[PDB]
Amino acid sequence: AHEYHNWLRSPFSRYSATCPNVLHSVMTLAAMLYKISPVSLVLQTKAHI
Amino acid sequence: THCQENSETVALCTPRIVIGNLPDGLAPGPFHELRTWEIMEHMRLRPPP
Repeated sequence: AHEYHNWLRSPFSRYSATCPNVLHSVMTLAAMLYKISPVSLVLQTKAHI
Repeated sequence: THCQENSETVALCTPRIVIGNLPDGLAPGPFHELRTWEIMEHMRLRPPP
């Protein structure tokens, strides 16, 4: 039950509870795993995402 | 409402347990259908299966 130390927390389960069972929901679950590292900020920002 | 009893006329009050019990002039059928569409959009069932 150690939520605070898990990787995937409450927003993920709340999202997958309601989301329609289609391809884009899978893709956006994948996009929800983009990291919060500063190097990831450089890489995402240079991609203009 | 007013009601009859054994040699008596009495007043009766009871609760409207569900919202559907409101008179249709005060909450009509099209309104209930639209409110249902609202709840369905809330649960992401906007186009239902």
